[PDB]
Amino acid sequence: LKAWHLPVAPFIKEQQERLMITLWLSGDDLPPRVTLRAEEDNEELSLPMHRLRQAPHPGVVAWRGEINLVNGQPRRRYSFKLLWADRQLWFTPQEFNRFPPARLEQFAVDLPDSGPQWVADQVFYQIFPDRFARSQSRTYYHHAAGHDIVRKAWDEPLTAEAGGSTFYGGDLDGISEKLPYLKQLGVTALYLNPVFVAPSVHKYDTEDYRRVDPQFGGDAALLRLRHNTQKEGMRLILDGVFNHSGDSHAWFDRHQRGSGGACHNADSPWRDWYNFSPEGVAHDWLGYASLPKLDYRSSTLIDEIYGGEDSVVRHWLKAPWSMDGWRLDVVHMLGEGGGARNNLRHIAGITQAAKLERPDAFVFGEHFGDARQWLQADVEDSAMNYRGFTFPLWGFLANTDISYDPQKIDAQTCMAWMDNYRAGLSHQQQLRMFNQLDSHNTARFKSLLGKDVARLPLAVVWLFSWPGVPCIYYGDEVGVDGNNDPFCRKPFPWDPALQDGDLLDLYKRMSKLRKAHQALRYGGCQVIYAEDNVVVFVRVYKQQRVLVAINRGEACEVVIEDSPLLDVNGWQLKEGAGALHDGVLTLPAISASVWFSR
Amino acid sequence: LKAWHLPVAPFIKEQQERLMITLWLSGDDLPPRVTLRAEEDNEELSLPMHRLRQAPHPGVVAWRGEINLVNGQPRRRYSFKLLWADRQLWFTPQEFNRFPPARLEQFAVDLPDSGPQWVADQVFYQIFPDRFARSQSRTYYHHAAGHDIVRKAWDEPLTAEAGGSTFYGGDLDGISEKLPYLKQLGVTALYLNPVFVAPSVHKYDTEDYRRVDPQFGGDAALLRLRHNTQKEGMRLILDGVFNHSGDSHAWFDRHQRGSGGACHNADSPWRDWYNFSPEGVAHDWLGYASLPKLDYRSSTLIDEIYGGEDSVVRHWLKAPWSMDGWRLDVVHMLGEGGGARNNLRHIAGITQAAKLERPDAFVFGEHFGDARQWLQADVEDSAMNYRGFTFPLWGFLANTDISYDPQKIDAQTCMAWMDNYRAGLSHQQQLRMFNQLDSHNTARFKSLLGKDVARLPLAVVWLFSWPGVPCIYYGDEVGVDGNNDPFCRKPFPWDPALQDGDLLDLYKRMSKLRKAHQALRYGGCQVIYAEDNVVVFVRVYKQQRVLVAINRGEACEVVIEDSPLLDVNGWQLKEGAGALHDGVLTLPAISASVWFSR
Ligand SMILES: C[C@H]1O[C@H](O[C@H]2[C@H](O)[C@@H](O)[C@@H](O[C@@H]3[C@H](O)[C@@H](O)[C@H](O)O[C@@H]3CO)O[C@@H]2CO)[C@H](O)[C@@H](O)[C@H]1N[C@H]1C=C(CO)[C@@H](O)[C@H](O)[C@H]1O
Ligand SMILES: C[C@H]1O[C@H](O[C@H]2[C@H](O)[C@@H](O)[C@@H](O[C@@H]3[C@H](O)[C@@H](O)[C@H](O)O[C@@H]3CO)O[C@@H]2CO)[C@H](O)[C@@H](O)[C@H]1N[C@H]1C=C(CO)[C@@H](O)[C@H](O)[C@H]1O
Repeated sequence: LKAWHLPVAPFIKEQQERLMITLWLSGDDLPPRVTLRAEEDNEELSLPMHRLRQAPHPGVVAWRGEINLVNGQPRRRYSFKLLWADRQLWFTPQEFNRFPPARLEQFAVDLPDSGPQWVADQVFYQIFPDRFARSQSRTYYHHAAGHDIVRKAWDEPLTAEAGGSTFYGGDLDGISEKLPYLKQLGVTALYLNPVFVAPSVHKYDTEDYRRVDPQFGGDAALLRLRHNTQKEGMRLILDGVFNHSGDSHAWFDRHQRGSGGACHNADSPWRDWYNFSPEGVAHDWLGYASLPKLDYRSSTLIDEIYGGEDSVVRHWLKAPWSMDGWRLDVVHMLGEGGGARNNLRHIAGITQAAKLERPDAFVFGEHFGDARQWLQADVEDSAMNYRGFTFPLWGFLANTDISYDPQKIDAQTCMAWMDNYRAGLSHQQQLRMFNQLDSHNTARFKSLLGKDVARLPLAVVWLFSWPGVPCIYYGDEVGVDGNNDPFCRKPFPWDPALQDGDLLDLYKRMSKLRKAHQALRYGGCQVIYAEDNVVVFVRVYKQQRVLVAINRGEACEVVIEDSPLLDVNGWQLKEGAGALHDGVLTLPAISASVWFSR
Repeated sequence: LKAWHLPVAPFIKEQQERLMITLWLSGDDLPPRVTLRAEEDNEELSLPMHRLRQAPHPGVVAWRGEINLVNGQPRRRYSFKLLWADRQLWFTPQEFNRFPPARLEQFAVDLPDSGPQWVADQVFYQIFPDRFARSQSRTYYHHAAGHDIVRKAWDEPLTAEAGGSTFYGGDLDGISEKLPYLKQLGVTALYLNPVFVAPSVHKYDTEDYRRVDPQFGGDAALLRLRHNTQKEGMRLILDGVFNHSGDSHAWFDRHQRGSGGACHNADSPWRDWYNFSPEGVAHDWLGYASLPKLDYRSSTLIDEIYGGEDSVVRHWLKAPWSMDGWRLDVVHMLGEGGGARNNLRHIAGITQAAKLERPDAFVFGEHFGDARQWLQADVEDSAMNYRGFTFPLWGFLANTDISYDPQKIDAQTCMAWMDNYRAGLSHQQQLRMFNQLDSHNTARFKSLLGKDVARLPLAVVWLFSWPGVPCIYYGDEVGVDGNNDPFCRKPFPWDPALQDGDLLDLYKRMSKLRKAHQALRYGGCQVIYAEDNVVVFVRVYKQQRVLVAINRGEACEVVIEDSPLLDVNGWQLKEGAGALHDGVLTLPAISASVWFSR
């Protein structure tokens, strides 16, 4: 028995406050009844389906049912219950199920969708500002480090020494001046690491949430960037560091720059914004003395960060700043009493305050772990998709993982992993998952591949074609490598002699295909083949199809069975050297290929 | 490769604010390292494990690690990461995993446990008061029904006519007078259907939340029951109906008994406690005109139901009532604006208010569906376990399901279903899941079995030995049958000529074994065999073991491989006619057996 359904047209259609749902079946012993099992205000309903008279494709039977949109919550969850006289079988995002699927692992469509619809149209670029570009027209003591900061010329090797204290002097005007490069790359949106006043180079040790650090050009340079990006039709996301402050923040003031710091004054207005021993000594947070954790048990703190009208979260989302969203640093540990108590409520409060100021604000969190409980409760829009995208590819392609432990997973396991994760997410959620290969917090993926660096182009193609929004970590596109923090923060090589121009061109081309084809931005996704070295999946949107074939190993041929999803007029190869003929994929060694239908 | 771990002693031990975690492995190609992957304030940690010098059982290698209890949230989640030079493998509640388990499907132990610890020690009994017992010393118009209520003598057949309007006259003093019967049955706790003033016989159409209905004996009879149960060491749970009110409630007052009813007065104090059209006509709730839904958007309603000190939820939990908890009717749909919007927050508010009045209050909800999102967010203590217990047995034993659709599932599928569901729950949560075979809302299980009614004793034994608290639906124990509502609410047969005394005796014996053996109340649970007709599982607690074998089909023999969990001095058969000798289970047809170790 075979079945097909994706939570997108041609399988679903909205008409006059009804959501029409279509299922495809094929086989010799087809069920004489099918029930659409759909939820309405968390109650399970058994909606009848009826057999369509016309076969949508050869050998396929279509069943159709209807979800009433006038009642119920925006997220429409459903699965299919196949019924014979003596038995039943469920059809789900994870193929067939003999017992009922988890309620939170059904197909799901958000209708009406109140999420940030612009995200699916973006190509993001992540910039660590000190290391990207110095503007054309262009030392103090770091108390938490115990020594003055260090200045380095752009071509000086990056070392393990003075990791959080070494500045190459990149700034926000440098970004503005490189907008033509980024535009040519096909970037439409920027995610910046922290820019607010802070003593370190990474600035996760925030000293002032209301002022841009002068080292990066201060307030005027961020305003210029907001103007220049808007002018070029680009989105701009700031790093929101609300789990903790820096220990030079005036609220805390460990090195006693002034008065009323919480660290040394029991009567400080911010004393209950932090955690102290019974004797009144400030607790460190996880060995990090420089990053004291904020205590969201305090109502006055909640008001400062997100609760009030001029809270921090809302401040940078209104004029004159008008930023497009927040990436939430340490989204999973923020909470009360020194740990994650009530974490979900505080993340939801942040997101709600952001959307109050700016309805289409994009709020997404740094989740190295499993983000599904956060996303299934709608406390944020999206997550940095380490568990659903990054680590599956680190395993399948680079034989390693979050802990840099060895991994040996084949194609079957990789795609079971990736499909299981997104089964927990609505289609609209899947399309805005923040996908990337590495970050300021990981070793460079090019490094992790080691002897198999020839696989790097496969990951780039995958980055732009899996459901979700792709994010390029600055320098990835010209071949920058290096180990984990501090060595993943190399200065960008603007000398073309030091750039991998062939890799740059592949990024450019992939962004071109994504902008050109609706299925790469809105489409459903069906894995058609996954065995050993080869993954084949199709993106599906209305009548259009995008086929992707990835082969991590030696040259091979793969027979692709007849699928009603592949029943098109014909295929046009757009990228890669693969070839498709009469159901046979001829795949060169270490290759990825992309076809468009018709 | 083989592995063993249960989230209970002998596998875990608390010592000086550390939780020691032990894993058992066996095989020819054992991993040279194992990492305890444990979460602390939602951050994933890689805690090293070390090989113990002594083999706990023959051919078994033990690895040990430590979770620090001084930091982190009460729920301690963990899994095991087996490591070879080139590869890894995860060990989870659902056996081995090739890619990381879901964060919410790991092993989990609540330490410190602030849940209701008395629940695991209980045997519950559910009473529908009109139909249980009439007290020794012993008609109006039902507006929502359109006709006067009906009186029936105890021996008159139950019919489909006047379903919610027919009274056999059972009352709360009748319950008091049958406490000796219930005590002999081994009942320690009562769950009552609604008792507050209401026109119908089931009383889910609440008219006054502050008064016991006089038909059941009014306030004085409930007080006598609270006294008599307390005297006999029994717990008492009331039905909390907070999703909706009755349409004769004074807040709503459809039939205009007085003034200021919301239904007909736009200026009523309760107008925004319900949903009206733009023209001011009261919306029905799901076809039910008699059950208008409460709008928790209203702050004044929140205060009435749970927010204030003398809210309804807290009112019956303090003196003089001092009830032990609430069963929450329609827990999944309660919310704002006419649907389930913000359902999770309002259920959490109810539970919090209950525990504020009474720290060990037990609050659990009626979940016909998948309750895991509710339980994984701790918004209630437990759920009526239809998805994790009831419907798996309806499938495996009675070939049917929630929708009375045909089911054909074998033992493998049944136990995959039951084990997958509880993998989402901590051990402490698993032990208080509210397990039963049928209710006032389902057909009687004895009926559902049809031609296979000889399987009924298997379900009873299972009811008392699966993790969770068992609940007997009144009359189940003497063989009462019948179809779904109204026919599942038969008057209890106190004539012994009409009772199945052999079935009654089995219930009595099973409650005796549960009270006698710690593993049936606190123990972990490991499925040892599940194939076709036969399920074999072991409850495990410290050095004690309870083995259970269930055979739904013909007589057979099953070979039970050597397990370090079964390595005991010997086994004593306590119930059933099964026999265990040199690893061979001889199982009679349609049988369940229970052994105690040593
Ligand atoms: C002192 C450090 O501050 C920064 O790191 C913070 C920051 O809030 C965030 O990057 C956080 O990162 C991750 C996740 O929260 C975790 O889920 C995941 O398991 O681990 C990630 C990285 O740990 O980590 C810090 C808060 O926990 C800054 O980015 C760092 O560079 C740190 N600065 C120092 C630190 C060292 C040695 O620890 C130096 O080598 C480094 O070069 C400096 O920049
Ligand atoms: C009018 C009815 O009131 C009661 O039923 C309510 C009640 O709040 C609760 O029992 C609820 O039950 C279940 C769950 O909430 C659902 O998750 C699940 O899918 O379905 C369950 C049962 O529907 O159902 C009602 C609120 O939805 C009372 O128990 C019932 O007996 C009803 N009273 C009438 C109804 C009919 C025909 O509908 C008569 O045959 C019956 O004998 C009467 O008592």
